[PDB]
Amino acid sequence: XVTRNDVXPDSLLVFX
Amino acid sequence: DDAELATRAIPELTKLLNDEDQVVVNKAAVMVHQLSKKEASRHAIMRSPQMVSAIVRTMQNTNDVETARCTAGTLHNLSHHREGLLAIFKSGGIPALVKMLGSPVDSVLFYAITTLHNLLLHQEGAKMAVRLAGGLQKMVALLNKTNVKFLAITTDCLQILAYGNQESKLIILASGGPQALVNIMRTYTYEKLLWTTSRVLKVLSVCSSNKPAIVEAGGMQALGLHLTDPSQRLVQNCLWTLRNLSDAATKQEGMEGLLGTLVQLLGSDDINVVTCAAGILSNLTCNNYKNKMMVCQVGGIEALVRTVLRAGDREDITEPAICALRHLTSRHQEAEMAQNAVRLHYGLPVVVKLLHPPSHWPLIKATVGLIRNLALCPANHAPLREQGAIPRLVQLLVRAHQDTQRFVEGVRMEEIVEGCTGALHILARDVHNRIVIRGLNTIPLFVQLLYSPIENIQRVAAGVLCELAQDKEAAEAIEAEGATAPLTELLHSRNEGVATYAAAVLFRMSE
Ligand SMILES: [Cl-]
Repeated sequence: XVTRNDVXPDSLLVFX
Repeated sequence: DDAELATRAIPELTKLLNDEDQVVVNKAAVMVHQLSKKEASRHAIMRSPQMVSAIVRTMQNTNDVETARCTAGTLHNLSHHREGLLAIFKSGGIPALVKMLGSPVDSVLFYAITTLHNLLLHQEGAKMAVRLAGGLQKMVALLNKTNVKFLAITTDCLQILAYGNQESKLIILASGGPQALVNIMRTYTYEKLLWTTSRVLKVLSVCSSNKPAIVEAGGMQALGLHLTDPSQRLVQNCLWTLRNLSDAATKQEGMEGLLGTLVQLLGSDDINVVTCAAGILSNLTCNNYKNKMMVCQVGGIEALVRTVLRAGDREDITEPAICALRHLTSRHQEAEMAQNAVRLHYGLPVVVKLLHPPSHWPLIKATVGLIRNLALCPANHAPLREQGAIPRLVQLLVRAHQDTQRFVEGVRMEEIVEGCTGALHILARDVHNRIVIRGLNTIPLFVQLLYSPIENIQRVAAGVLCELAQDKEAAEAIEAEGATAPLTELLHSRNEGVATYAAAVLFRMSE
């Protein structure tokens, strides 16, 4: 599906 | 037609195949093969369990390549019919054929893999059967062959078996699948093979084991080669795979080719292409300054600003487009150029608009983060003020702070409180912005935020207050709110930002 993960100042949209 | 003759022949040919003379076995294997080549007599062979069982045992146990080729060839032909496919299965053909995927005869490997292919698609029971016979290990081992039609069939068996079976994915990973599949994508031009391979890597891309192995095998760059292919299904399966992989690829290098194409794909007429490109770019611009610089160098800021305009309310586009602009407007040699470019490409109005409904919290959170970055460029101070950023940032802040005193749409309101106060911290560098911020009667809320247990909220609260306290009137307002009480406690904080800002506000309020 999609999960949001903050990585310090920037962020990751983890796509399944 | 033959018909009659075929039936009378089978019983004898069965006995000849099980004979001791491996010369008679071979001539039998040859005539059996030849019978299997005509529909008339092929139906004859499939009707005979004993004959089919004799073919499978010959193939499995022969040392004549001729009779391996002929017997496998017969099974290839039987496998084109219902009766034949069930025959092969019931004759224990699936274990036999998997053995033959170790053959050092090319014709035998071909017949073997096509037969297993027809079984996987057309015979219930065959998927579990091939799995238990060690077919995956054999098929992954075969990904080093060079015949593009053979590889297309092998990768298609791998896709069938990997799909919704996490053990088969781990077997493909443990057998060296990812490296072999990536090697295919950057060697062959055969569309069917590239497509089929991209579909295998897609199934594997959602596996948190395989994902990093595919990226480390150089899978981002390989899938990148194909993003401008005439074939839609190739490009789309590559885009989908890259998206699935992208969050594990922030530390890969040699990604300039990819990033260039993704900036170009933002311009696609297909909104699926635009959405995947935005999401991949969002992830690859996440704490990697080389990527951020490259995306700026190839018209990234303009292309993303235009995606956001194009997207309107479709938050599936704007959220990753806005995160990308956010990443591109901070912490890299060209962050200042980018902050200007957003304004010059007419981004500021749309950006401030996205703070309002119907935007949901995750987009609003990204948009606040971006405005915070845009406001680092002094030439944005007036434009952002003029688009009414400040009153809307304060309204979001108050609501979050009120909400937090009892979170929503998968966002913490504690997070909106930080973001908004941070964006106001930076905008407060401008004297006209400070007049507006004071005008909204925000100083009391900023001072209550100094009582937050959250270091990051402490820092931005002390931050904006430090900016306001430049001006006599505000420094007096802040003092009148009993700010010295929490501020002298924040003096002695482990957090540098907090203690440094606390000391600054206090200094600007002292005799
Ligand atoms: Cl559209």
